[PDB]
Amino acid sequence: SSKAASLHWTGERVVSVLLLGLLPAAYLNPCSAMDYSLAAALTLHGHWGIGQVVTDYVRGDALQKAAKAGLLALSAFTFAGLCYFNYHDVGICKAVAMLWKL
Amino acid sequence: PRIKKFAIYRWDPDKTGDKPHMQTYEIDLNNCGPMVLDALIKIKNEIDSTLTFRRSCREGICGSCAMNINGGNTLACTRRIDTNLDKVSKIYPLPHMYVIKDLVPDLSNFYAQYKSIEPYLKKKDESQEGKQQYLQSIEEREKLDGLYECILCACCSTSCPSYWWNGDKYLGPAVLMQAYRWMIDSRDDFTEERLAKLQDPFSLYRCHTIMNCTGTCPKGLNPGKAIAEIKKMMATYKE
Amino acid sequence: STQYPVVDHEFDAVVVGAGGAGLRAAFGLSEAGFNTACVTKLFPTRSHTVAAQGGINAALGNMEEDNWRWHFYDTVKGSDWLGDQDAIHYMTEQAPASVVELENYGMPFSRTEDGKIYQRAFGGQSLKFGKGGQAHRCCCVADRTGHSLLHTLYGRSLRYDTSYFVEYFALDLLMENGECRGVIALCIEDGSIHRIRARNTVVATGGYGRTYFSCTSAHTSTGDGTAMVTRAGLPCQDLEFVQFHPTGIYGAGCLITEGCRGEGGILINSQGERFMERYAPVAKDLASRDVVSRSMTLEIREGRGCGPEKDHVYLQLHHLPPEQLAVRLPGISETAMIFAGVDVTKEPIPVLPTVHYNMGGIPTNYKGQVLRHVNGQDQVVPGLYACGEAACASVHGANRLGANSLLDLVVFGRACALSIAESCRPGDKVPSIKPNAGEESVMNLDKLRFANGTIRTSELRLSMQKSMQSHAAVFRVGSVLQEGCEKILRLYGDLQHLKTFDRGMVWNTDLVETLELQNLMLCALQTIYGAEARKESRGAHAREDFKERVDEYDYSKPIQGQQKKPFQEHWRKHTLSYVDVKTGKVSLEYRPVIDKTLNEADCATVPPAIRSY
Amino acid sequence: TTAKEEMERFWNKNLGSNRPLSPHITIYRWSLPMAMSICHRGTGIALSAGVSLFGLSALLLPGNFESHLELVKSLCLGPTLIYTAKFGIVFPLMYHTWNGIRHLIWDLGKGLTIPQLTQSGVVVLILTVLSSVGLAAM
Ligand SMILES: *Cc1cc2c(cc1C)nc1c(=O)[nH]c(=O)nc-1n2C[C@H](O)[C@H](O)[C@H](O)COP(=O)(O)OP(=O)(O)OC[C@H]1O[C@@H](n2cnc3c(N)ncnc32)[C@H](O)[C@@H]1O
Ligand code: HEM
Ligand SMILES: O=C(Nc1ccccc1)c1ccccc1[N+](=O)[O-]
Ligand code: SF4
Ligand code: F3S
Ligand code: FES
Repeated sequence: SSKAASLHWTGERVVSVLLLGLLPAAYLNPCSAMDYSLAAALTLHGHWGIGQVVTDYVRGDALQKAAKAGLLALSAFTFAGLCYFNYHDVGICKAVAMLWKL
Repeated sequence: PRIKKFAIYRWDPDKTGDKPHMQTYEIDLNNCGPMVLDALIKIKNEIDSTLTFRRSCREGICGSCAMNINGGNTLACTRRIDTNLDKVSKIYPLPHMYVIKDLVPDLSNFYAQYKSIEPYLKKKDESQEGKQQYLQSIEEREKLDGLYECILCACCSTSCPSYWWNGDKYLGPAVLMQAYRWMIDSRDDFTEERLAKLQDPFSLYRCHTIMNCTGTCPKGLNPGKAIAEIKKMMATYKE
Repeated sequence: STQYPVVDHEFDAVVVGAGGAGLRAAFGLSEAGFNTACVTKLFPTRSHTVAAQGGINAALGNMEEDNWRWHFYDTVKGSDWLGDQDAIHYMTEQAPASVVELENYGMPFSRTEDGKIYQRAFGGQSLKFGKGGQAHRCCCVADRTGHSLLHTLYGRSLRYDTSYFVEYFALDLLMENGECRGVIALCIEDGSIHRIRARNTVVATGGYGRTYFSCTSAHTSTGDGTAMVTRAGLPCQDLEFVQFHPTGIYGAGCLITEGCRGEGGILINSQGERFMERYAPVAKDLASRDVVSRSMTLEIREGRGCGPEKDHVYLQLHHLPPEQLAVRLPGISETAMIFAGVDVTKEPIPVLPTVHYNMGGIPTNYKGQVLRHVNGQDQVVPGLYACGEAACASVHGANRLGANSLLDLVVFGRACALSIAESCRPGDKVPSIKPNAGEESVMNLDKLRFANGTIRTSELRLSMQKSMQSHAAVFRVGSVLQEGCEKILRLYGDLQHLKTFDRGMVWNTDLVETLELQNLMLCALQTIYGAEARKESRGAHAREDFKERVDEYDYSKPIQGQQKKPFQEHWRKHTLSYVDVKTGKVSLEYRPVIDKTLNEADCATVPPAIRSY
Repeated sequence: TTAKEEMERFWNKNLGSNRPLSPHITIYRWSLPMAMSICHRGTGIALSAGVSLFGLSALLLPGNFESHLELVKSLCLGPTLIYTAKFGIVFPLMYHTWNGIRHLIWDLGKGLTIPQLTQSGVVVLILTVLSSVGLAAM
């Protein structure tokens, strides 16, 4: 017997304490390596977060398959978009600092 | 001569496309008992006997008269009427349930969920049962306090929004707390396989700590905390 | 009649009732391999055993060393020698075995330091055949023993293929040539009528406290099985014996357990006197249920009341430690606050003797078999059984011993199962029913549904309840009882004069409460007539005209220097009551109590003696 | 009859009937915890949508971030407006963060009495207001 629903729940809490720890950490030292881990933690927690909203409200099977696929596509596009911003542009950290000094 | 107004939900399935509507009853409080059930019984006996509802012990022990009084899910024989005459008591059937007639909801699925957790002792060796009393320490007995008292009134599960949206697949606080009751009963041997029955996204994990359950429990119990205790056990147990 | 959908069901056994007794019988049968239906008008949990508080009696000897024969003696002495000592043997011997079975199912009994089931002192119980002080043998789950009993019993019953007909009102017994064939029953959910036929039928419908205006029992305790029996022409035993529990809330009549008095609790009157020392010296405020209530009632008559009317007494818990009140009695802690607004540790509780238990009921073996009285001798009704409060094996006789009812439920519920088990085998021919059988019940169902009369159900129920409360109270006299009899017989003639309003099929509570009223009347009518007929002061039945206890011998003075009174003259006998349903005539006859035990060498017969605690 | 069969017969019976569902959100007693869960969901959806809009438009729309700020400079840099725009972004974040910690405390099994929900429920609101007005000044 495999326990998959329990590990998924534990996974949700692990990324949460990270995302909690990372927001002051990113303020403390806003480096490049922080930008990527910040992008990865945001996108996962958001994917699992909306993942619940889907399983809570999306009724039946017809829309269930579509909504879990549409969320995945969005997430894949989101994480790739942030890495592109970190690699080719100023990065999340510097972007916030610029946006705030405005 | 003190008069109190009661706004009660009504429906008759034997009235050819009858619409669900509110009906008002006015009652003298001096010739009436303190509790809401005392009022419901009085209007049944004197005003309208078409008012159909569940009742038995009138003691807050059986859990028959569970309904939505003034917003919250409680027992009608336990919640005494607000003496403030300038207010009108609103009585409804238990939230998001199929109405059979008036204040009588369908609890068939509710009970069926309770069957699926197996609320009875399970020993690995049941060949020696019935002979001698199973030993349990005084401290192991205190762990069941707060859990066994549940009368299955279904006030908590009915107050859970997650149980509204997912009544089919989610078990709800009432049943879950009982599944936990048998988890921490030192006499039960099937503690691991009881947890493994919840290894799906719906049975346990639809709880989101909305805490409506504990808030509404007429017995003063804390199902939500017990649900949080299952979640901890589910991630910690090995094999 | 021809407008009703009828669905026939075929089973091996039928258990009418999902109480404690009903459940143990139900899954006990399924365990034996019988296809068993269980017909119940409530969900099994809602049944009135849930409300039980005190505990269950067993001589397991967990506090001090005990023996079951000492428990046997206390019950027969408690019964005022109207108890059938063959049934009391079987019950008290099974007592330890039946409680262990329940704990092994998963009943969360309170615990000792040793880790065993916590037993408590309870009213009427003694050590060493009434010589060695107070007995501690009341097994309990804190204050919610009946609640836990029923839940773990129900819990366990899900392990078998027992077909539960939940929220089905049983109307009458399917009877053919003096032999029970099943039950005809109304399905409340959709108004349909079902013929559930079975080779054996177990009746466990519990008591009928709703005959009186002041009772501890639920709204549903309306003695329905007892009525289905009397509608079949079969007798009902010892119905005049109604137990008045000493301690009950002044308001709605809710129970405050006898466990309060077994945990050091004291019963205090108007002046502040511990009056249960002026009446009972030896056992004191922990005496038999009928003796305490007798003292309580004959204290208010003196003018020693409490409230704004001066009509009740006090049970004081001001002195007991707060930690003991929380651990041992948390149930009455809340209900005293909820119903009376009373803090249990700072204030006393306003109590009153109120109707509690019906030791009378359907005549029964030690085997659970329903008995008919033919030729002045006892005869077993084929395929019909009764256990629990609805029954009368007269384990309790003239007065029930405290915490013995939950025991009765388990022991005889099990016995009913075993009687069938070692009688026939599952798959034996289920006797064929007539194509018309049960017309009368549906005929009754139809006219009560459309009853456009003149007397509303509510008013007739109240007229009966108040008349029962005024004429057959704790103390009763031939003058008042006679006016009561004429009053109840008058109200029976009003059953065609009744007005009903609800005319639907689905969940017609107006109809079933009226159906309950028919059943309640038949039970009340038999209770009142037998009470006026009985001319003695035995157990809970106390005639002020006849203050003495009338036995075959005068048992106060030495035996054998006397000529034995014939069965015609003495009153140490069971009251068998019949009622001609048409006119409400109560014709009644009598059968002798059983004195012989199941094995003299193992359990000596206890002959009548002087009885006062 | 099994537990699974009872559920099939519950749904077949009720859905193929004229029975109505009893009112739920229409009537139920509004409480602070229940409302504070909706807001945690509300903020969760909004923030993840905000994160996505940022990543997606950084992959589709032309121009770099430095240029994207410059066009949102020449539109009157109002102290009454720029503060408010910046406050309306930091506010949903702070609420979800503060109530997020409360969820993680709950998951550990602590603070689950009704007095402990109404106390910490206020604290989350107060810590949100102060940190949102505070970070709108850094
Ligand atoms: C009233 C009371 C009794 C009581 C007690 C406290 C109170 C308030 N505390 C007790 C205690 O602490 N220890 C003890 O030994 N006894 C105590 N009692 C007495 C005892 O609880 C009762 O005698 C006992 O509960 C009776 O149980 P039983 O199994 O015999 O029957 P029931 O519990 O009353 O349940 C009745 C069932 O029958 C079904 N029914 C009734 N009529 C019909 C018809 N019309 N058709 C179909 N079914 C019917 C009901 O559905 C119910 O399930
Ligand atoms: C760093 C502070 C944060 C913490 C500590 C945190 C933690 C949590 C927690 C504990 C939950 C509820 C899980 C449950 O139901 O038990 C949650 C929900 C959620 N969060 Fe966050 N989170 C934070 C910030 C964010 C951010 C910035 C986003 C945006 C990308 C986000 C997106 C979501 C989503 C979409 C949900 C689902 C809503 C729900 O199911 O109730 N969170 N978060
Ligand atoms: O529905 C939710 N809120 C809600 C409650 C009552 C009425 C409307 C919405 C809610 C909020 C947070 C987590 C999970 C849920 N849920 O049950 O899906
Ligand atoms: S936990 Fe409380 S609200 Fe829930 S079923 Fe039990 S008594 Fe009812
Ligand atoms: S009301 Fe519902 S969300 Fe969980 S703690 Fe509660 S069961
Ligand atoms: S009716 Fe028994 S709990 Fe309210």
